[PDB]
This record gives sequence, C-alpha cells and structure tokens, in this order.
Amino acid sequence: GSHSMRYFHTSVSRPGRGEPRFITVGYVDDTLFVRFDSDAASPREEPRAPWIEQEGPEYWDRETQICKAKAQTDREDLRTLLRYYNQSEAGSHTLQNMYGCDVGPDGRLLRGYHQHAYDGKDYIALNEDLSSWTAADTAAQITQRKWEAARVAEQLRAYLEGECVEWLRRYLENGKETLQRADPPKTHVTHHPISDHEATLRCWALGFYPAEILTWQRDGEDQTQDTELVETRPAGDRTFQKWAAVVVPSGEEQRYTCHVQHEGLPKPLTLRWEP
Amino acid sequence: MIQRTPKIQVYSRHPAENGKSNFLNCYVSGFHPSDIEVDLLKNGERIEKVEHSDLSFSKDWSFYLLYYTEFTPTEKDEYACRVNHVTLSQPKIVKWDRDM
Amino acid sequence: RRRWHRWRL
Repeated sequence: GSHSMRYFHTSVSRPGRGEPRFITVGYVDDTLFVRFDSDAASPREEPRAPWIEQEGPEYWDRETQICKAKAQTDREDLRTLLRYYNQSEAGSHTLQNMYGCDVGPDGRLLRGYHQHAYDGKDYIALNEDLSSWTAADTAAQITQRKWEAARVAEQLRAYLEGECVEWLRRYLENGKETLQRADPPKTHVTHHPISDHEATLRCWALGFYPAEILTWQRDGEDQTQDTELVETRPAGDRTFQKWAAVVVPSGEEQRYTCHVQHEGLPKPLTLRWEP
Repeated sequence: MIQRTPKIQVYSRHPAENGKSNFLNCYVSGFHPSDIEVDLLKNGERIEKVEHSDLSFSKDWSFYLLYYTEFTPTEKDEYACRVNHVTLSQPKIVKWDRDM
Repeated sequence: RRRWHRWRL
C-alpha cells in the first residue's frame, strides 16, 4: 500500500560535560534501517536492516558526513536558541528534527515533512505546501525570516519531491521481502480470575507488522470506557504486540466479543473466550 | 519547561514457558526530557549487559526506548524493571507479569 | 538517503 520514510534527529546539550549528544535514526514504515550516535568511538552511520547493507562505501561515507555535519550544526543551533529564549548556559536542552516523505501505492509523493522542536515543543515546521512555514512563537519567527530570505523551502521541496521519494522506492524494492509483507496478528483471549465473582478477559494481538492495529464489545456495544488498552509495543523481532482487557462478571463471558482490525487480515476478526 | 513522565511496560517477546529461553523487554515511552535510566532486575538484582534501542521519538515529539535482555523464565524467579526520570521523585519499579 | 542542511536556526 502506502509507505513512509523518516529521519529522526535529537541533540541534547550537557553543559560542563562536553558537546551535545546527537542521535539520528532512519525508518521505512515501522522498520529501523540506519543509525548514528555521536558518542560512538569514530562514529559512522550503521545499517540496521539487511536490505540497506548492499549500499556501497560511498553511500556510507556520505551518510556519515551528513550526520557529523548535522551534529555540528545542531550544536550551533542549541547555542542560538539560548539567545532566542533568553536562557542561561547552565541547563540541558533538546533539539529535535524530523524530515521525510509519504508515498502512495503507485509511488507518488503524498506528503513531505521537515519540522523541528525545542525542549519538546513545536518550533518551526514546513507546511504541507512545501513552500511556507509555521513558526510556533516569536523566536521561531526569527528563523522563519532567515529561511524565507535564503529560499530554504524550495530546496527542501526539491529533495522531498525528488530524492526522498526515489530513494524510498529503491528501498521498498530492495526490501520487498519484508517491507512489502504484512504479518497479521496472532490472536487469542485469556481469562484471569479476580475472585469467584469476576475475571479479566484479555484479548491479545501478537507478532504483527506493521504496528497499526483492538476493541471489546458487550452485547455489540463498544466498551470504550471500561476497556484497558495498552500502547502498542515492540516485541524486539520486527513485530509488535497489543492487548485489550475488560472485567467480566462470572458467567457473562459469552456477552463479550473482541474485534481485531489489521492490514494483514482480509476481514476484521471477532473472537471470544474459549474455555 | 513542560515534562512528561514515562509510560512503562515490562513483558516478554514470546509467551512465557518455564525453562524456555525468551527476551525480557522494558518499553518506556511518551517521556520528555530524554534523560532516563532503566534497569532490568532478576530477584531484585540488576541484570548485566542489558541492551537498548537508539533514542527515537513519536509524532508528538515524546521519546521512546526499548531495553531488553535474554532470560529464561521459571516458576519462582521474579523479574522487574526500574525506571528513573526527572518527573519521578522515586524510581518506579514495575514487576513482570507473564499474563500482561 | 539523507540530505545536507546548510541553514542555521
């Protein structure tokens, strides 16, 4: 179906403890494929998926230099932000950047992104037009003015519409075994006595990819308010897990149905407790 | 500065079967700032050589990390994860429950 | 693949 590529970047200052730590990772869909950590000894961007390993040394050299350059410009930008926000040099601060693209089933650009946050809050974002900016505050407006003067958006647009989509297409082909495979959830319901009067029914979804996915109904009515739904969580082997639970009075289990939607499933699943 | 306390889940990669090797995971998410310390514990003692993912973040800018180690669950061994973050006065201990 | 970014905040 549709796909995405994202590059995530975080720099965290540590006054009195050297220069900021810089960590960047790249994803295609919900698959990590590259990483760089500035605190590694002679840091390089490293592969994290089999299908990127085939890129040649010139790829890794360029990626590594881009990462080092970004670490360095983030250092300067963190200093700038102290000025813009009238902050002291004493505290640790955080600068985040995400950029990338979404493509449709046929591979055309659906949306591009390039956005920043400072101390966990929106700072500046390239709008969906890939031509104008949204600044969160009067500090980010200073950046906006500079980036309007320098015609930054047009340069970003050219990358997002061109290389970002082209390289994502390449990765999807090279990674077609995995990136183009949905693994459906393995599903079951478990029963957990609380007392002789009631028990928890827990509906499990295990081993699924991608992460997007669970509801309980009682007599066909969504039990939104009474369902404990955990955040989708990584298994550590590419796949994800999730569960949803409801407390059920003794003898009432057959009123309850668990409903599962996942792109890996041809039709939504309906499940019940099976003693 | 606005801070966000971590969500914490501790769980296994595969459904637990006593005596069978598995992975113990502690997933911390939804937090800000990114500074965090996580231990995995066996019978109250820190497990050595625990690995973790590289720092990443969600759409809303909040951070997430996975800490993990091989383990072989048994009937009597107790596992847990201990999380410290600036939002916590006291580090939080979450016990592993094979049914969650 | 990544792009370069020459423009400071």
